[PDB]
Amino acid sequence: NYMSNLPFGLGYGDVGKNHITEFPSIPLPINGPITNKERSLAVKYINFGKTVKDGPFYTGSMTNDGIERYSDKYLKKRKIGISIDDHPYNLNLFPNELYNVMGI
Amino acid sequence: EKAIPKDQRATTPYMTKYERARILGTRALQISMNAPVFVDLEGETDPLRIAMKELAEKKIPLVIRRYLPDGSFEDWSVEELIV
Amino acid sequence: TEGRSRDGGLRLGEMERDCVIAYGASQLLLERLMISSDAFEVDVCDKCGLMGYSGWCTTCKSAENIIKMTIPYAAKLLFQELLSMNIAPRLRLEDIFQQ
Amino acid sequence: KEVVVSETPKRIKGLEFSALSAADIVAQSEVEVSTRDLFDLEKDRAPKANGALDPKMGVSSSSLECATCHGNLASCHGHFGHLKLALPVFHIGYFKATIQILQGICKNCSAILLSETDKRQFLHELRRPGVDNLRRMGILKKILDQCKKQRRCLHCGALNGVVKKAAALKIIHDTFRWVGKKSAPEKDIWVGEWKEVLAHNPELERYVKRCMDDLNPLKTLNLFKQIKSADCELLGIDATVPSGRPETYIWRYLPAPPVCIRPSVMMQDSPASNEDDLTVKLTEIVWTSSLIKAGLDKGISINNMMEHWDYLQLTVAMYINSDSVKPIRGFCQRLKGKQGRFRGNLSGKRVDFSGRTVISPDPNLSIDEVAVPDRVAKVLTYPEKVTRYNRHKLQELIVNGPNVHPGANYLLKRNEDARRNLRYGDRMKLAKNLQIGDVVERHLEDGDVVLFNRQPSLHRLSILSHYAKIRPWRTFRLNECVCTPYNADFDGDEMNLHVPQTEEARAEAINLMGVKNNLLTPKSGEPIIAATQDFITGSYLISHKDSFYDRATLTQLLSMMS
Amino acid sequence: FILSKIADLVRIPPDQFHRDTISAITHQLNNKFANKIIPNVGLCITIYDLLTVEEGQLKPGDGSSYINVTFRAVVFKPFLGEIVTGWISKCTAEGIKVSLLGIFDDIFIPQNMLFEGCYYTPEESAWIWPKLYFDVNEKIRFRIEREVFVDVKPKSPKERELEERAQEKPPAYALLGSCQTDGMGLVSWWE
Amino acid sequence: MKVLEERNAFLSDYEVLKFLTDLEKKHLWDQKSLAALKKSRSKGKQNRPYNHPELQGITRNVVNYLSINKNFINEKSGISKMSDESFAELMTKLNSFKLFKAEKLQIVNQLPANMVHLYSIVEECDARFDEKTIEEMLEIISGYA
Amino acid sequence: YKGEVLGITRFGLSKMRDSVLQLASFEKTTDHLFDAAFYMKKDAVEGVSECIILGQTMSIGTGSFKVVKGTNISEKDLVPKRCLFESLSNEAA
Amino acid sequence: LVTPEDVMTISSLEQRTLNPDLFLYKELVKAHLGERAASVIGMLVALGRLSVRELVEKIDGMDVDSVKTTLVSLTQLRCVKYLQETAISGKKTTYYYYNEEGIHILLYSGLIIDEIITQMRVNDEEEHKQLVAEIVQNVISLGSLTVEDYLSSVTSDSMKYTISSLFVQLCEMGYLIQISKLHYTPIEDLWQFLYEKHYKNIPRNSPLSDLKKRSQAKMNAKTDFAKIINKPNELSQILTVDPKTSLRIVKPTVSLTINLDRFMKGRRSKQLINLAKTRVGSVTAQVYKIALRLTEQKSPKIRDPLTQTGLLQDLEEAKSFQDEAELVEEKTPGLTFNAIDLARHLPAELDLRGSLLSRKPHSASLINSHLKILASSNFPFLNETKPGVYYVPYSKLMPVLKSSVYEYVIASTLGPSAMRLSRCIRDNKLVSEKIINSTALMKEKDIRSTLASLIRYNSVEIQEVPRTADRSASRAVFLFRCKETHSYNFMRQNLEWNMANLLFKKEKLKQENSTLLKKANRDDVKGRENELLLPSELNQLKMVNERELNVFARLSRLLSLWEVFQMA
Ligand SMILES: [Mg+2]
Ligand SMILES: [Zn+2]
Ligand SMILES: [Zn+2]
Ligand SMILES: [Zn+2]
Repeated sequence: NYMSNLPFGLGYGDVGKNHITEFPSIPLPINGPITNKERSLAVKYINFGKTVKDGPFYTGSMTNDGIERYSDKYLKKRKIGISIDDHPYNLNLFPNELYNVMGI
Repeated sequence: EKAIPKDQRATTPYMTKYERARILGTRALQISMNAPVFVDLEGETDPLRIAMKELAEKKIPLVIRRYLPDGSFEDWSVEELIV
Repeated sequence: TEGRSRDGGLRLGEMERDCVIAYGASQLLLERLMISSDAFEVDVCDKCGLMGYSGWCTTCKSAENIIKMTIPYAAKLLFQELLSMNIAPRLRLEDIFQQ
Repeated sequence: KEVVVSETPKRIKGLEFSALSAADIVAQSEVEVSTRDLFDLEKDRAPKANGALDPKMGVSSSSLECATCHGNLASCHGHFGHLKLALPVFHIGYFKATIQILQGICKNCSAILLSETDKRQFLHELRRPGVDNLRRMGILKKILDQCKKQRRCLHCGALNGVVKKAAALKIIHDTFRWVGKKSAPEKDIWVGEWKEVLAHNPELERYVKRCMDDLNPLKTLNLFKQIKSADCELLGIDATVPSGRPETYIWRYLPAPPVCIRPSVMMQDSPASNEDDLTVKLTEIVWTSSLIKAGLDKGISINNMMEHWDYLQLTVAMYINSDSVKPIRGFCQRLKGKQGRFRGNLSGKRVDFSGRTVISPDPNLSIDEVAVPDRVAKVLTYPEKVTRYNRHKLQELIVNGPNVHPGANYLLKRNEDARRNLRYGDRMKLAKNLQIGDVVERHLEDGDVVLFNRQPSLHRLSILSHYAKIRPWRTFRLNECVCTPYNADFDGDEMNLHVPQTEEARAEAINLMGVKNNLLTPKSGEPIIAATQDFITGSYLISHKDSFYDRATLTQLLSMMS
Repeated sequence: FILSKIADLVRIPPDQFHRDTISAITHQLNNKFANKIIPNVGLCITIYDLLTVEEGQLKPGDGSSYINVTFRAVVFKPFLGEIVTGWISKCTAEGIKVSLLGIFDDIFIPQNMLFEGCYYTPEESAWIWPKLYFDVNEKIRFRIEREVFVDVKPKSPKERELEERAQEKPPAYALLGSCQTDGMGLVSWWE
Repeated sequence: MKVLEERNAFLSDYEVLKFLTDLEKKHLWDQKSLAALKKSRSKGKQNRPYNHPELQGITRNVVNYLSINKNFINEKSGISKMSDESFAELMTKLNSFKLFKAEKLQIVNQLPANMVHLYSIVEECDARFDEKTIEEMLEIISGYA
Repeated sequence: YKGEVLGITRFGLSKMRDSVLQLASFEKTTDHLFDAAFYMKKDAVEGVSECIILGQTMSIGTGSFKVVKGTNISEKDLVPKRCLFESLSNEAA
Repeated sequence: LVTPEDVMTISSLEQRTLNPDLFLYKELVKAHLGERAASVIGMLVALGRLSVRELVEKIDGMDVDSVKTTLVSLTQLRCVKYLQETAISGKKTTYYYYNEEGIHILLYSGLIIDEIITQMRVNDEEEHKQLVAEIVQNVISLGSLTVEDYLSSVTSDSMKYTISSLFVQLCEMGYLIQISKLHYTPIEDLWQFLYEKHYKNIPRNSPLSDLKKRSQAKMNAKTDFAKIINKPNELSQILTVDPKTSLRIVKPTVSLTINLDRFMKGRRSKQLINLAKTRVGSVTAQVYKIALRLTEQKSPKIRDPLTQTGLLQDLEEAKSFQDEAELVEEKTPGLTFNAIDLARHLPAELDLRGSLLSRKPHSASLINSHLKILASSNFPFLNETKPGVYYVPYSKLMPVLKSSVYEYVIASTLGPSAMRLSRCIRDNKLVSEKIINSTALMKEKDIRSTLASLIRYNSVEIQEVPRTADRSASRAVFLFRCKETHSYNFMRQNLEWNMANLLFKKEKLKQENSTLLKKANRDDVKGRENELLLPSELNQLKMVNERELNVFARLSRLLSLWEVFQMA
């Protein structure tokens, strides 16, 4: 009846609960104590990527009121973003389809 | 999506049997939903019979939209479709 | 149900369906085969074409994309049986209107 | 508050078929079923948590609560549950899919058996705007046969051969099918290995035969999880969306169906409720999964474990489709058959508001009329909505009530959700209080549109639309002129009468299927509703050249004629 | 008060085929936007007029006329430099619950952007100033700076059932004020 | 449903007043709504099966807020009596005054008779001008006062 | 009409239809369903069999056209009206 | 019991179905560049070859200008490969691959700058270290940096003079290689362009037949591919020119791109030296630290000279590629060195005096003795063709190094009986249910429990033994196998998926701390984080910053695990 099938080494208490661990657990040893070198590596990681995002290499972007407040008149501009076409590049590394976007 | 203007219309100027059946069904459903009628009932209470009388007096206020296979369409008012 | 003893209905089979199709009666097809046999008001998520309950996607857990429509309970049952196997028949929905 | 809520009518445009990834199966599932048991003696046979019939997946009766939607049998849509299987198993429905997929790649480095610049011409051809099912199958067959021919993979050349199944439901691959009189470092490795085996066995000399590259479900799943998305399109599995990964096509999670999918009958044989085949099968599958899960933590005999693991691949086979040696009704047994799912319930089903009785002749009935018994007209109804045009008539019908024929059985008020049985409730008050949006389910009346059908329904004129005429006897009477399209002969013949319930269906019926509109067969255009035997004989006898009538006889004949 | 053009599909029942279609469409648009708040667009008072009224189309089962309509509607949308005369109705020690005459009253004004010296007390004292203050249910004046549209609502049916058994962001459109400039807060501080 | 564009043409706060007044006079009169009618429409759902809930309240709240006197100080309802020609004779001052701003809707319905009020309605007002062009605007927007 | 003589058999019906539900309702339901799920087919709902199975209106006969109701709306009552403040604020620049 | 709603939100079950090659790369591009470029690179992974129109009709973004911008940003990041395929019967259009190794410059950025700081012979000076760090950070952020831009950018001419000085060193070392067409086209398409020309070059009616004409065509194609690949991989033609009365200069017009191959040679040397530091004591492990450093600069290719990825390896007479690889390894004389060559490069700190005990001052005898013990060591670190002059072999070191690293990873993963069983399954080819007992003598219960815990991965291969014609594993006992290739495969998916999980966790914490991180990374706020900040908000920023330092530390520790399994 599918219930008499049991190996001799196996028990009856262990079966029937099932479920299993929500996430399999084996504590990895690559989480060891920090060093000064590793902290500085985290720091330089932080400066990098932030460097490219503060640069013009984002291409990810997808109070916008039609009336201009007198405060917004003669107010400091946010930032003149350096355009993708503005940055000088080498033509020979880039395709012909990609030439029309750069300011030649 | 582009309506063929009324001045030129390729499809037949005759109401088909399917168009007549669907117009009668739609108008009868509208009447059964207490829509005003434009004919003399003379005691008629059946929405289908009232719709048939409306079609006879050519007074059903619906237009048939015949879509062509190319995605376009042209409109034919029930009155201007002849039986 | 299936029998005169259990007050069963008459089966409109494949041949009768074919006759009604040959007549060109779409609304009668709908009325006999859904409205008067099994008309279930299911909840369908527009994002993933999966059936929900109580206007709740219970797969996207948002209820924003849940819309309401009537399908045969046979269709509901077949979709749920397909989901029992590893077949996901996702429904893709468009507006009747907007031309 | 009171933020705007928008509803827009919608229709099903198409169906995207795929497989549910393990993420999707848990995402849809509202409970995990882990316990092999459905009821305990300690809870007095009550469905409790995590069992096969756990309430969270639905309820098997109208007097129960789901705890997921808190709905009875009439309101719960059924909710799914998921199972976690240790050591996954093959998919029976996708077995040939797995066979062809393992053909396309190499089992050594998990790289496709195709050249990175050869079949890309056919790939770009696949983006032809006009591609049919024939083109899809042909191009996929060409790709499959090309990678079947390709023995050596460009990442690791290990001579992929045949990917046939077991002589069972095991997969065996021939690593050295196309080797002969040739020497390789792989050949030296294999020869040395099997010399180390033949050096410690008095009997394995015969049994070294066969013993080729076996492909178990776990090995294939671990191989499937090594495939990059780059060559998914060649395998015909679009990996744009999640669950397009081939590894989701190996049985890892079991989506235990909702209770409504597999109902449990009440008071069957024993006072105890009777479960069904699918629930029993999933209980057994859960039991074996728990056993195999236990065997991981104790280290049971693997050969004994191989017995239980193989039974999993056998028990889920009949669970999906009982094809291996047999009354076990699987999921594909539900869908396949004359009384299955598609041909029995999807296009073709049983309908409400229909009747069937013996048919009798009636010449005084118009050819476009059918005589309906008053007894079946008092139960078959039409849902007439109250308008400004018929309110008085429907009030009279409500006053008549359900027991005299020009009456009504039910009233559905405009602002209510349940119809009022007209057996009780002082129908005079309801008739007085009729509104202009109420629905009165009134008896079938003279002139109602009914469908009328004889089996077998050979041609479309096997069903025609007639006007009802309510008569005192118990038969469906019809004019004998319209017997020919029905092929009926008043000798115990029974015909089915359908009452269309909506206005649009009623108008369609009487305008497209009406007897008067269908006097000609559509196969040739020749008339098919015309004189039958006695009508022909009487006409011939009247028009016979020896027939002379005086004025009195002639006028009586004309009066009988009209 | 600013207009805004919205495109929508209205359903005219066969009951309302007799009344002129302009009034029928406007009536349906009102019953859909009578006092409703449009998500992340503002609060709707009524419909101004109608612009594009397409021919009404019928689905094969309803019989009602479904009309694609574009319309201009009046939406109450202060942006940055708006002055209003609100009527406070509730006072709590987290920023006074300024209110209107039943239009929409869930807007809050924090104290930090309000006058610096104004502080709340557990003993229910009105205000403390270094020289004038005000009581509740009286004129006020403030500004509008930023708009946060609460457009999140992930509610599970079982959680709703528990809530109903037991029985928060009530609005999807709110306002914030300030009295950084002298004179704001009351209209009769002098003269 | 989809909103075509959020920011349409502005409203002068007399145009909305006459719009709501026209609403009330065309239908949903408040004096007649106080009156009772035992028969009603007799159709079943109100007069000519129609009713105006949740719209009468919103068209009355705004008109009441406008009909309360403008809070230039602690007689008129304040918006009732300006005619189309009354606002159409004010061009010579309204459009000759230069503000470089669409903040006109603020002074046409609120805050006359105080210098700080315009100081808030237009920001940085005194630095932009603080010599003599600060009182005739007051006198004229209080011309209706 | 496909360029070759295709019979009316199970193999012939797999001509250009791609309608997995229609094919299942004809014959060989489970193999076609599993093939569609594995290949991730995206068949539309256009067949009368699929329309019936899904409870949709078929596009044949009375469903081969649309019924439309003329709104009878003139063009003089659709232009924007009672608007001068925007023109004032425009000329004010 | 865990709720299905509870899992897949804290359990990360939906991430477990993600393919690591798509998942990690998409996450890296999403974190660094943007969401649109991430979608582009993810779709390029999902479909290897596609045009711009394929992006237009397969992604939500359909605009032509916007996809142009995002694709040119991706190409400038050296993350995309292109090729212009010509259809002679009509208009031709270019396709687009994706650069697998180009995104490592993004990933290895911190490691790349760590080694640019650590490696240099002159690093004590604080200013020089900081400027070289800045220059490498700029070159990796910009892709191809040009001295034409940089020299005009710098304000001080003497500062400009050091800039041109560092570059010649950076190009000799190999950290800066002249970017060209070779860094944007697929290997197999290069091979097909070189393979078709030599098939069209043959005049008709030759006495030879197809077999030998194809032989000569593939031979000539291999030769010309080797030439065209060996010209720019190592070269100094940019820096060769020297103007009158001036220092040596590089070409300023050309673009300088930071390379990766020699950096990974340095990382591999670092991992081998770390192995030695673990393997042998610091007296001669400190010696070995530089022994590879004098051969790492011109060390040969690590996995494939790109003549193995662009073409099918071989069918009959397959050993040719391995034979020629080891042949070149033995032929190259520069890689071979003598003890006299290593005496000039040893630092003053090392003494090499008490390092040897012959029986139970930079002396060329003793370094030669370390070199003999290295070559005589069980692991083949060095080979001795002629007395005294040895060389580093890779024809046999790679399989054993891969075995050791994978096996000790499995050991760190499982229990001691499990590593013992794996060791037996490895050394003993084709073990069985009784051969395990004969070769183990351990407790069968725990042996089999660990065996079951080890079947889950691709660690040991199972077999079916049919006693009858029909194959049933239950009827008769079954044997085991090795199949190490699947094991080396597994260490790619699991580790890549784990790295992708770390990147996902970091980006998700960023997503839920966006406003705090924005108020953090502001110029006037920077260096002043303890004043203009609320108490609780400051504490929150502090703890989340420690959390991301922790995630970066774990990321860095994991980054010493996958480059080894990325070899051949
Ligand atoms: Mg008979
Ligand atoms: Zn969904
Ligand atoms: Zn439920
Ligand atoms: Zn391979």
